[PDB]
Amino acid sequence: QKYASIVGVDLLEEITKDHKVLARQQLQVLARYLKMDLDNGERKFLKEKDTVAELQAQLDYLNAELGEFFVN
Amino acid sequence: RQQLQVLARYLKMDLDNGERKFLKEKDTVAELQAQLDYLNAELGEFFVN
Amino acid sequence: RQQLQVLARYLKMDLDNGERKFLKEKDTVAELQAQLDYLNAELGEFFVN
Amino acid sequence: DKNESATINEMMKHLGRSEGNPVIGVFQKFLTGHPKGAAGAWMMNGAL
Amino acid sequence: YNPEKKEMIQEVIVEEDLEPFEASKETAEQFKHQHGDKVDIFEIPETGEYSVKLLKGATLYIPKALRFDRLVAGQIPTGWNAKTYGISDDIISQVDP
Amino acid sequence: YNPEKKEMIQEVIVEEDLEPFEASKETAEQFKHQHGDKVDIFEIPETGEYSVKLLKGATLYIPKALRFDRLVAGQIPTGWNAKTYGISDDIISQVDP
Amino acid sequence: NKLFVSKEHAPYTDELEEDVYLDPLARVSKDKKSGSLTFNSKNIQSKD
Repeated sequence: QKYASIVGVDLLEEITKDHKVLARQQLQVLARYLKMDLDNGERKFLKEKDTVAELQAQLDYLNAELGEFFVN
Repeated sequence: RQQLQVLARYLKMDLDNGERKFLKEKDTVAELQAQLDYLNAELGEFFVN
Repeated sequence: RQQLQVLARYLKMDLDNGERKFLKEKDTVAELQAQLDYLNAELGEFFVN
Repeated sequence: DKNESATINEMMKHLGRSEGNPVIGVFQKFLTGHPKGAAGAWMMNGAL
Repeated sequence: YNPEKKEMIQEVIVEEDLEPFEASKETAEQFKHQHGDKVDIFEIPETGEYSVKLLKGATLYIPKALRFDRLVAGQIPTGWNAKTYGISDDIISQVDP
Repeated sequence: YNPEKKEMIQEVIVEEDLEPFEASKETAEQFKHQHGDKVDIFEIPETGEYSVKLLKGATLYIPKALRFDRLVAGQIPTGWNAKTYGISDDIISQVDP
Repeated sequence: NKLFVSKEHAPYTDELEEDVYLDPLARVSKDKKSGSLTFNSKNIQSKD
């Protein structure tokens, strides 16, 4: 170990996936047939959280303008 | 409708997941609005503006 | 129609492959016929027969 | 505006303008914007 | 031209084959000469119009909107028209304003 | 530029919804501002990249190829380069040839 | 491959820019050190 220190010597799944891809597509065409919108929920969800931030921003303002103690 | 349903089940894909999260946030909208409507009442419209 | 289409896509099966090869050969038909129609004109019908 | 102010000053200095007779500057672009092509012509019209 | 809304396009790659649309013989052939292997065209026998199957690996341009930052200009007043001075319509449409 | 092969595009209308593709937040929002109702965008939670569902009734540009008829020009000989006369690279790339 | 030579500097320096512009008789002289033609303050508004 002293000698070593001086000289510098050291001492499967692309089938189950491909199945899921089909089902995904098969679902999609049925959704299209039914005029059923899958993402409708999340769209309305994203909309409301924008108004959450908006109301929170108005709330955070008045908390700042009055102080925590005043509001409570 | 039924044929779609079984595929959704196969994919472990939740159709209503969106609306659940949507209903949740509009409850917090009403909540924040209620807190906002209160302070508007306690101070008057003119004070806030 | 759509349900068929996605399965064809899944199978890597080309529906139109036939007609493509068909359109190709009828272009060579016209080509050979044009060469044939020429020699018929250059020699006369009687000579060829 | 820095450059143009500088060059007119140096013209007036070199030619020995009487001390206390500044040239008066009109800046027509403030009201008319920069008609990049027609710039001088409007300034011409104005000057006349 | 709305400077808040600037039409621009991006070169993208088609992942999955499109649905056919109708076009004239001339028009279709113009697509085929462009894309070659990545498009198919077929005579629709009744009409004599052609179907256009744009295929996987083809190149497309999708419009998008830049939000630009110079919203103001010295503009010739609204309702100014060469008509009112006496210039005729044959001259206007032919010529850059 | 090959005058037998002229890049040109046609304004077409999407009949059926496209398959999603990936793009940056900035990029996606540029699509949304353009198309509005006729496109949807979603945060993919893991990456922070956005999916782009271009929808029915959206406007697209598809490339096509005009066969043009003036194939000849008096051209400065092949291998002519500003390098050989002594012009430096910083000047070339900055400037119209 | 040196027919084109991108000139580094103006024949005048930045301090003499103004002075050079205002002397119509100011010509260029061979600079002793550099061996390129530079305007020299001796030949600017010169009696000679």
